[PDB]
Amino acid sequence: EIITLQLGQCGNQIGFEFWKQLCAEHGISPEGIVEEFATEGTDRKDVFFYQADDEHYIPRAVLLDLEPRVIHSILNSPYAKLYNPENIYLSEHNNWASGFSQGEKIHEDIFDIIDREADGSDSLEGFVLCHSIAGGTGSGLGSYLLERLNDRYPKKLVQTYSVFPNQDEMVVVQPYNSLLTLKRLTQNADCVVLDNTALNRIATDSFSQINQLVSTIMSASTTTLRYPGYMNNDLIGLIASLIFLMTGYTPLTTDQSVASVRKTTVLDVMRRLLQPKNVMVSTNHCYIAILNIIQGEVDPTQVHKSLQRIRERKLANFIPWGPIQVALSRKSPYLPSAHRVSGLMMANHTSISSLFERTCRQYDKLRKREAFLEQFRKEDMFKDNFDEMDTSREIVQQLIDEY
Amino acid sequence: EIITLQLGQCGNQIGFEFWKQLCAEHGISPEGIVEEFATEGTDRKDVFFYQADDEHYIPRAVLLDLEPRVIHSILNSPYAKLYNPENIYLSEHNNWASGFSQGEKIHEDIFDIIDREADGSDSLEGFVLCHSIAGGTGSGLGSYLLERLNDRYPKKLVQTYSVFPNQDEMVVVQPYNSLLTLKRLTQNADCVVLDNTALNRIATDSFSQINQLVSTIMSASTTTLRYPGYMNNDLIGLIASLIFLMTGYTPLTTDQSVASVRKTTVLDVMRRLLQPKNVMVSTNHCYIAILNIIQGEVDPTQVHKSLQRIRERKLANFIPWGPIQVALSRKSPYLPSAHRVSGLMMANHTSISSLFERTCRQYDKLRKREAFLEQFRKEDMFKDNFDEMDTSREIVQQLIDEY
Amino acid sequence: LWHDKYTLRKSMIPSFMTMDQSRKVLLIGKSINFLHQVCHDQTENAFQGKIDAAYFETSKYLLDVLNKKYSLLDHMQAMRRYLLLGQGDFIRHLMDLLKPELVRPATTLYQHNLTGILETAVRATNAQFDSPEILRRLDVRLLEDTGWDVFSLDYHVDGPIATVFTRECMSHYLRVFNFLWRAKRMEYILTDIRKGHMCNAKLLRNMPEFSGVLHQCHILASEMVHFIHQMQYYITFEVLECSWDELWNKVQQAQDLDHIIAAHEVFLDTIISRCLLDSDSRALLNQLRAVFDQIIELQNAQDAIYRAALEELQRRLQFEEKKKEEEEENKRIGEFKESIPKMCSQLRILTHFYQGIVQQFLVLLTTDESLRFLSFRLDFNEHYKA
Amino acid sequence: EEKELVAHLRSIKRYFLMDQGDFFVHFMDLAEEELRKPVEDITPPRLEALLELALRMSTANTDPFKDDLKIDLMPHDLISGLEAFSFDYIVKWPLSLIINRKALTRYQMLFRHMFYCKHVERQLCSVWISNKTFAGAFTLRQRMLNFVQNIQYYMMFEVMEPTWHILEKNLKSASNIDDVLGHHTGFLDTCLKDCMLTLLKVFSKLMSVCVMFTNCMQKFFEATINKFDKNFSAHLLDLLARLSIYSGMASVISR
Repeated sequence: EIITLQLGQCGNQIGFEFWKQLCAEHGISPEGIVEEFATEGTDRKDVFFYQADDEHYIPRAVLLDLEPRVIHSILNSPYAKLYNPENIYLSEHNNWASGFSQGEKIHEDIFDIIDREADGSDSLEGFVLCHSIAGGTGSGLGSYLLERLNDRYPKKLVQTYSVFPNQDEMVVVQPYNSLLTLKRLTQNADCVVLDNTALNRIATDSFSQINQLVSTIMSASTTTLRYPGYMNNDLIGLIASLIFLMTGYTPLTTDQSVASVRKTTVLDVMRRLLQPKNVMVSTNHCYIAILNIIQGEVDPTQVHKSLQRIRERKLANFIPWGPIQVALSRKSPYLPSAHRVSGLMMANHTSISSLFERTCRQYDKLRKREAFLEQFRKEDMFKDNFDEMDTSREIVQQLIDEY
Repeated sequence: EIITLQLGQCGNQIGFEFWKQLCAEHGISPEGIVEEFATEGTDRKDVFFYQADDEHYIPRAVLLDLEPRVIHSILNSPYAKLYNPENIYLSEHNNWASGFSQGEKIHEDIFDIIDREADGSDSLEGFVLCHSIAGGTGSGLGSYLLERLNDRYPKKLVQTYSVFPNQDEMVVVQPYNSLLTLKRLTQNADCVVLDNTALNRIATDSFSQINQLVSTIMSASTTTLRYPGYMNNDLIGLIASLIFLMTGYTPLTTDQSVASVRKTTVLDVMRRLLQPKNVMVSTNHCYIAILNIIQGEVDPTQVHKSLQRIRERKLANFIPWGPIQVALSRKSPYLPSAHRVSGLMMANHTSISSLFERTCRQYDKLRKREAFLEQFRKEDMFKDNFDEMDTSREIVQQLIDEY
Repeated sequence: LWHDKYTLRKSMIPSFMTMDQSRKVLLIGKSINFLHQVCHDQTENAFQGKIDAAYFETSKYLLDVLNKKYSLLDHMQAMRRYLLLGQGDFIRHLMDLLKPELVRPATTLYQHNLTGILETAVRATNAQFDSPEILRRLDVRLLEDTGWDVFSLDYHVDGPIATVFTRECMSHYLRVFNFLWRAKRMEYILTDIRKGHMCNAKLLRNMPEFSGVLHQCHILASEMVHFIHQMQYYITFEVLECSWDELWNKVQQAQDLDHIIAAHEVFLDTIISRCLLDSDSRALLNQLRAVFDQIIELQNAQDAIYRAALEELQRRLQFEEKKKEEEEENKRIGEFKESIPKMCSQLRILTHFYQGIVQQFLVLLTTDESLRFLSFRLDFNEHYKA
Repeated sequence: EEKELVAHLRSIKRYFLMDQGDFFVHFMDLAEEELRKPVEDITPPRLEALLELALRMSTANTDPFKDDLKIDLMPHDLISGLEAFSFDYIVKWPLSLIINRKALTRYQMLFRHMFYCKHVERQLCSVWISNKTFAGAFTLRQRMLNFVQNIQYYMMFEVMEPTWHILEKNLKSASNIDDVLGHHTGFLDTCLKDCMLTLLKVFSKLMSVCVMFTNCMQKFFEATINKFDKNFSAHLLDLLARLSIYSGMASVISR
């Protein structure tokens, strides 16, 4: 089992479309009813859903937000009735310090909800977090929740889908929020970086479609856990096989781009997952780990041949000081198999360091002139000084040095 | 297996009608579907096509062009959906120097496409190039691609169908482009000369029909490779048996000229392939090599008798310092066999030298007065000097001397 | 169950049955006795008409059960495509995959490795669309040097169909398969050399002092590929396509399974005769082997002259790209020009001996009749015979 | 059709061949502490009460034949407490002619060999969360975990998944029981050949250092981590050596 903590407008939407994808996959009706064709289903549902006496299924989700508008719109959607009104929380009434201050203020009810959800699962495995690191809501609230959660639950995993601000496109106060959120991520987060720049780049070459792609990534990541097989039957198995990450998915094709039914082997897919173009995020930098989850018919002989050929062709580079993985799953029996075989890749690669070097460069490009610090001084945390900022910057520098 | 690189308007069309002929021969539907009557086919398809999971077949073709209009029209044809949109490339926005400069500029994506196509074939044998040597696009782009390909892939064949400018009919800057393209062809090309003058002469005695004939020549050249038999089961076998070339095809008859169903032996065909009239291109000059591929029913006794009689009649002349070949194939089981037996001839003959002597004479007729060099000086390659031109001219002179 | 267990007793034949009639009963009895055990199936003037009535029915039924339950004909055609190289498309891919293996000596060769390669070829080429039954018998065997001397296909056959091949056709096909394997690698060598020259002149076309000796490397090739590419045709039309046509013609009209054996047995006595694998044509084949050897010695005396020109070209590249000393290399470049006439005396003495073994080869053909069609193939346009 | 056999073997792959990890990830999670105790100290009425529960809670609940799993503590290990545990399965008369005691201990030999590799990498992966808050022991854990993950993927998606798919098809073309008895014992003597079960006893000692390494890290030294590296890497270069000399058994090196 698992819980999802989505914050800010970004996280709220991310959750909306993630649950849309999930209910599509598992044959869950918009109202929580189960379709007749899926009555005898074999798919495991406990992982993301828990059924109710009324036979309806409820997501293990909690909605958090500093503002009402987004969630109010969500509850006007056809999927509104699905969520649990008890879990959803809205502030009665864009800065990280303010977000953390509110988090300190509204500890009690949030952790009440979290405890209630936790006690309903026998074998909870970890946490899932969806948020944006730039905006005031996501950054600060996620920081506070991560801190108090790592404190509260020292034996549960914490996974996040953190969305990073666009850089080629010029939050004016993004450097501070990003740097602080990164501090908290290093200091508490167990383990999926995301950026609007490269994401929209691949989308080209509304937020609805972008986050549909993101939800696709999340669902494909959690597929095998959802669909038990032989190997990789747990999230901890995933994490151990890799341990910051980046992702790529081959069949990112429009509903109109099915006309080119290209004979898609496993070799061509796994190859495509390697190119920098498909890496959805934007010094002979090299890899640390690679995982490829493959959906559809697959012959392990083909997998071995592809691995052999790629190894000989040396299209990849590895650390000199240490000695990939190809897991196979099964598609949901419901969504059309427009793709003969499909592939998702999650990897750890040193080049990601550059991200922080940019943000650090951004942050250093402001701290020398004290820009937009007036609001921060208002909050208690930065009321006296900003040693928090210095510690966070040095922590990020240490991480970059370690990479 | 094989790849096709077609450049410029000439090459783009050439490819269009070549693939039209291929799909007609192999019973491939315009959309890439396979007809019911051809389900159990024995013809080999991997050579020019690779099938897809959707059961459709995709050509191993790449479209290149400095201008969009031609390919845009192609994609409005009934055959549009057949091609691979990924491979097709169009410049976002008539000189050789400009073409080569762009080639230097757009190296990365072109070779990305080429590598992707190459890695999908186990036993790639060589390359096929279709282009015109006069226009700015074909000449320069083919030059650049040939250079960087011979550099990249030192173990693959490079075959071209180069179209030469009309001379009896007065590209004003054709001499420069032709001379440079010839330099590159000698310096990198493994092995089919083509001219509009004699081609249209034989056509008489639109570009659609001319290039239909050209595609006929190409397909008849590749027949036996497409249709495996006993001998000549590889392109390298072809090249070794001959090694500049010229071509001729006997049954070049209109769809209206089938009324004269002339009893067509093998002897009469192979004889007809010898005359200068049928040579589609325009000092006791003699031959170097002759190959005759014969389609339809054929008795090797007839072939031996024809060879004996022609040898006795001494209708041909050979080199005094060195010691032909008649290969047989099978027609596709689909296209009507309006011809009882048909013949295609590819030969190497010394007279082709004259071509260059004309172009050299053309080029020398301009370099003495510095005509239309203003645009060339613009590009980096000819920004400082034109030593490239001098080296190319001397190389062509050396080739003529060698002949 | 055909060659033995049945004997025509010359002593106990009644006088009122002619000696020919006594061989139609021994053949109708044998045709029914063999139809039960091995095939595994169960069912005057008027006297002469009874024997023939029992003949034109039993034998005509023996072929039906031997073509529908065992497909005797579908194996003859399939045993030509593979065991006689009649496929061409499949043997091409099979010679590209065994190249990295057979170059090693035979001691390191083990049969269990090659089967995976053979199975790969049958999957890639057009031989995949084929009857699964006949593909079950096609395997490899290791004759008992180099990997190109102990490899050969077998296509073992046991059961009722084994009464047509009888352990002697399988001891004759392998006697043929060697001559078709040698004449197939001696050709893919000569199209590799021709492939080298098609890339040679595309690199070192800037050294005019080397094309003088490089030219003799081309002419000797094109004079050698003719003798092979022509004899390769005599194998197709004069041996395979002609001697097989006299077999499929005497099968669609034969019957009683004893006009089939005698039509398939003589089909292996002409191919052995039209090829030079006879007993009294021994002086001819050993003469051909020498020509088969001179093709290999060219490949060894070519890459030496090929590589020695690429080293000197590579040094000449680096000797000027890093600097853009001058006297210490002109002696190296100067001596390199002096080694050229040494290599020229190789290709001048290798050629003058190659022509001395071919002009001797032709004299041996004028010896026993179908060979005359070969002397015309080689001596076309009378380039030899002065 | 009646007293079906093909729908009766899939109820064995679910438990013996470990095709469903939803029943294991939930069973070892319950009976872990109560198996590390030495043998002749655990009460079998306790394990059966834990097996009977681990089924119905997991996704193996939708099975008509789940009531036929019995615990059978074997005396001798795969030549204690944990290394002497294995399921046992009971069938009626008509289906017994196919799956008998002669061809069920074989199912019980190639299960323990897959419960042992499944047990070590369940704990060796567990030390990963203990160290997640002295810094050179991680690069050895990466060398060990990436070896057992590379044996299991070879033992499930390469030997027991392809060979089973043959048996499913090889039973539709059967003509009599004397053939079904040939395609079953023809499936077992093939798995125990492509697996290391039939010698390669260095595998047993190689897994011995891995469990010891997890133990050492369970007590939380700087001089013993480097000893295990020289010890474990020496046995691995022996495994890759013998697995190369063969005429599958050659594709394991690429795994």
